[PDB]
Amino acid sequence: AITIGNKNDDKLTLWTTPDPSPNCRIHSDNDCKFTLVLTKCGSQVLATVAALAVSGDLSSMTGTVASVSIFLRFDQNGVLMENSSLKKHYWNFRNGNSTNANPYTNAVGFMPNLLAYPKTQSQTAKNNIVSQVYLHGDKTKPMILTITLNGTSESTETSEVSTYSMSFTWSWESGKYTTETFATNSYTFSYIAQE
Amino acid sequence: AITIGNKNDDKLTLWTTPDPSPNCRIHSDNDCKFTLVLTKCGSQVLATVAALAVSGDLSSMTGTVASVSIFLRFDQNGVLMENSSLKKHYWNFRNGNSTNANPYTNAVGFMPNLLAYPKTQSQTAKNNIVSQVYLHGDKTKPMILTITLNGTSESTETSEVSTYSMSFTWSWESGKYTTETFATNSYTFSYIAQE
Amino acid sequence: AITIGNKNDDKLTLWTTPDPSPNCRIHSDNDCKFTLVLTKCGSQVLATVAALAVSGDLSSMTGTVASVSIFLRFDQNGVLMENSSLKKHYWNFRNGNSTNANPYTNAVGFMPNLLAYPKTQSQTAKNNIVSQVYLHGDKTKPMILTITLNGTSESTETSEVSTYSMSFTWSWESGKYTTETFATNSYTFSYIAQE
Repeated sequence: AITIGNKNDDKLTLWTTPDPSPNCRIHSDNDCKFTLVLTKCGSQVLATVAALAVSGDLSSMTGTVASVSIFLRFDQNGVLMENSSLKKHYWNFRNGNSTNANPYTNAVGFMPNLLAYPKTQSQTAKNNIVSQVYLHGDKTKPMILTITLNGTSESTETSEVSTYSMSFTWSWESGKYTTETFATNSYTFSYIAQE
Repeated sequence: AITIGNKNDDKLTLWTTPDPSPNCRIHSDNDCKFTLVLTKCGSQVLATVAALAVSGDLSSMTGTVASVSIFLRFDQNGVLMENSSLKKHYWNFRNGNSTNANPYTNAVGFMPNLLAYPKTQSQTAKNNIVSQVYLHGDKTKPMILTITLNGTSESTETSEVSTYSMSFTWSWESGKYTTETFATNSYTFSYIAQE
Repeated sequence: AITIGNKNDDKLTLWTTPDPSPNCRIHSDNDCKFTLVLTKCGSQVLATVAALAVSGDLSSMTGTVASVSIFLRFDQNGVLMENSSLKKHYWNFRNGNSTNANPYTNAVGFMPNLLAYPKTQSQTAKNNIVSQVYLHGDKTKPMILTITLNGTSESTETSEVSTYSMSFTWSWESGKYTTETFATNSYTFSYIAQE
């Protein structure tokens, strides 16, 4: 027998699990299944992200703005902070198709590099990754995905100041898609790691 | 001397070779040179894909639908099945710029994760990766590339039921590009691996 | 304590540093901060690229063509040649957030595969990666990014004939963006490596 592709270092994956139960808030608690897989590839992190609403249509989860934003804040050790859209319970390194039972204490190797992507309140172009994507994979329902690395995705709130952060913001033309269910296609990106 | 980038584990690449001879069927046998390189990066597979028609223009390789679809079906061990667009001969792990002479018997580490991307006849958004691409790199000739992971790309045909699968479907506006030669730009994507 | 993502082989990264000082020429010396990080992932290189003008607006750095091109030429050992937009000083393998003090002498493992992407004066589709991107991440200011691998990005100039090469060309509608500052979002791509 010849087995190929049989090397997979569990500590080089940080993920929500590949098939998360409701684990994220867009507008209301647990109204979204947010899938995010981060794989460390030396000085870069290779990532795949997907989001699925589970509690209603877009009008029910948006205010007056035609956007959905999911933000992740991390402390100086790369640990997920409470002021994040994503719940911490099943955000950890890999164990099979789940997370390891012991929470990580340092994930700085997965954080966006602060020299490449500084903390700032300015919309520095390099801090963002911006692409046209499609709601439900439908060519007639375009959206813009803006990933922010550190920068404007950082929290500055008193007592909950993040060191690293990333946000995922899908935006579209005002007035459109109010009766649609929010569901994105899998999307690949990479970023420079802090270490 | 200082040599960098000099680590390349042959068993962590599964490919058509980087420069395949005609090895794929879109409409007729061997009418396409399909290049696909899968590199295992822990829990994700990093991939680059390109397609080139070698036997005629789009009108000669399409029916009444403005699309080209290339599908790969794999058994429970990740071995390529006969009901695939791609020929098996030169689909294997790497040996220089070619394939190793001994066919793999297990490539489950390169297969799309079934929990992330289930088998289904529904068009689940997460199972797909959808992007606007350009025929011949021409901005005036857009197409939509839809990559399907498991899901609707799976075969359910009696005696040829796949366990894993992926499809690549380029689609465009009906009536356009009939006299063009099908040739795509290299395209990068990643997906969550089964193990 | 449990530290994850703590493996990073310095020799598997070739970069401009994550936060380069002016190190590139678009129209005039050092008028651009060009960030490029290449990470070797077996038979593929995973890359992230960003560009920022530091000396003026687009009208000041373009002629009669609505494009910006940044080209990298490499010799047979993968060493950066003088006929490149990018300066050589801080183009090397990693040392922390900087480059190692000793210049590499061989980086063929990071070069675009010549069988996949041949040297040619024809615009072969597979040699290119072509995507719609946005100036300053603004949906109303689209551009086309065309990455060329070997192919038409190769230099053929007497005495400065490259073996490998890559170019990054952003193009847009003639007459637009003359008063804008050139600043791109981070962009991810991969390509097949020579070895």
